[PDB]
Parts: sequence; structure tokens; C-alpha cells
Amino acid sequence: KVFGRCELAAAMKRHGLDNYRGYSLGNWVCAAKFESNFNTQATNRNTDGSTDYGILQINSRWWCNDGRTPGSRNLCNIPCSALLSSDITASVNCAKKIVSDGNGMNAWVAWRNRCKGTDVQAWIRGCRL
Ligand SMILES: [Cl-]
Ligand SMILES: [Cl-]
Ligand SMILES: [Cl-]
Ligand SMILES: [Cl-]
Ligand SMILES: [Cl-]
Ligand SMILES: [Cl-]
Ligand SMILES: [Cl-]
Ligand SMILES: [Cl-]
Ligand code: NA
Ligand code: NA
Ligand code: NA
Ligand code: NA
Repeated sequence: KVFGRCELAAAMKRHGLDNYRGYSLGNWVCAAKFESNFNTQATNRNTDGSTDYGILQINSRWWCNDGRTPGSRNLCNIPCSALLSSDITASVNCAKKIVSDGNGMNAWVAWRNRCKGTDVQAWIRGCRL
């Protein structure tokens, strides 16, 4: 599923990501934009053999099981495939664990490089939320 901008903002708010660990909704929308262009089916192979999945490009080294990442963990206790669903529940629940891990949203390198410090509210501007 490719979400619209306000459509994803609303879904993220419904699942309790708005101001989760102090990160406003615009932060999450921005991160999704640059991770996946709002596409739940986005996948990206890493040089290390891990793969990133879904709207927030969650990695198989730590967070989900894909059966092909040697030595990895599955801290969110999910098959990585659940991260590709039109239902963002599994993506959101897993992102809450990731953002709680110590480094906040810096866990998403694209958030640090493209969203951090910017006018992230622009991402929810205009939306009925
Ligand atoms: Cl957009
Ligand atoms: Cl915001
Ligand atoms: Cl497996
Ligand atoms: Cl594995
Ligand atoms: Cl594990
Ligand atoms: Cl599994
Ligand atoms: Cl959803
Ligand atoms: Cl933080
Ligand atoms: Na994701
Ligand atoms: Na894994
Ligand atoms: Na999901
Ligand atoms: Na950018």
C-alpha cells in the first residue's frame, strides 16, 4: 500500500506514535517519507546481508526474522513480512521498541540526515488529524 501523506499521519496517530518518546507526528511522517516514500512494501538489502522492511525500513539484524540474516535477533518478535502489510500495526509497534532503544530516532539514519532539526511540522500541515 502506498499511503497518502495525511492518510499515514492519521494512521500513525491512531496507533499512538504522535509524540511517542517525545517525537512529534511530523518526525514520524518525515522518516517514513524518506525511508519508503510511504510504501508499506518497500524493501532494501544492506551490504551486511540484512534487509530493511516496510514504511519505516526496519532492519532484520535486530528487529524481525527473515530467516536469511546470520547471527541476527528478532526483538520485535515478528516475521519481517508483517512489516510489509497494508496494516501498519506491526510496523508501529516495532518502531516504538526501536525508538525506546537508547538513541531515539537517530536509529533511523535517514531521519538524522533528512528530518532532524528541520521544520517537521510541514509534514502534517493541512491534514485533518
Ligand atoms: Cl509527500
Ligand atoms: Cl510535527
Ligand atoms: Cl525463518
Ligand atoms: Cl535469520
Ligand atoms: Cl531475538
Ligand atoms: Cl518468523
Ligand atoms: Cl493501518
Ligand atoms: Cl530522545
Ligand atoms: Na517498517
Ligand atoms: Na533477524
Ligand atoms: Na506492519
Ligand atoms: Na532530504
